[PDB]
Amino acid sequence: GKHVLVVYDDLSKQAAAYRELSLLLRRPPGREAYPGDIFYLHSRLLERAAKLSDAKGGGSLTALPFVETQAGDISAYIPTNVISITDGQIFLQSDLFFSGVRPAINAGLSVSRVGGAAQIKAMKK
Amino acid sequence: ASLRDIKTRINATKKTSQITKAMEMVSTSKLNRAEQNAKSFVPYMEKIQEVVANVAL
Amino acid sequence: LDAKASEHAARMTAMKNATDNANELIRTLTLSYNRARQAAITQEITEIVAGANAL
Repeated sequence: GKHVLVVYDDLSKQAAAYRELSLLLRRPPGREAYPGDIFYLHSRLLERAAKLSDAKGGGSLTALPFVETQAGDISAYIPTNVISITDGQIFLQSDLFFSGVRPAINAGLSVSRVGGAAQIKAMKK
Repeated sequence: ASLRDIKTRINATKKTSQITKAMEMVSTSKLNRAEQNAKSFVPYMEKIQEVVANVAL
Repeated sequence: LDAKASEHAARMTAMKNATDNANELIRTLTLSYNRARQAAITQEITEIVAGANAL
């Protein structure tokens, strides 16, 4: 019945370690040498965060996975895989970071499908 | 630089180029409209010019 | 009236040469993008070939 918040600091490093293990076990490689179940791994991990019904106790678990990109490329394999799973994404940019705009949330690109319901009435107004 | 950054730079420069071309067209129209007044005004200036050159001295 | 028409001519030529400069930069940048992408294409081909060979 409690409420829990979980932060995963680098799913990209997790995926790199899993790719290392798969290559050492000589499983067939996909794109960027990643194995075929790399999306299955992360989906199985992330889907365990949930909001339980009042019959089950009313507890909840919320997750904040992290992904580190290179040169701002958000079309890469792991970034796309994680983007397609989560309810919403928050984009941070060094362009905004060094122009004085920190925290560097790019509100134009960031999305949240659970918006409105996750806000009090005054905040919505 | 990354392809993502190159795409943004190219798109922004397209948009600026479109703005500049549109404003070039608007300036051209205003120039073609102003030339008519510029050529029309001459008779009135020349009348006063000849009359004053004759009488004022 | 002469000054107004001069303003029109000046702005027209400024917009014209600005458009010319912008299109030159676009030519350069787009061609740069196109030289860059072939490296990614050959890299992914190399990766596929190596993955097929190593097995």
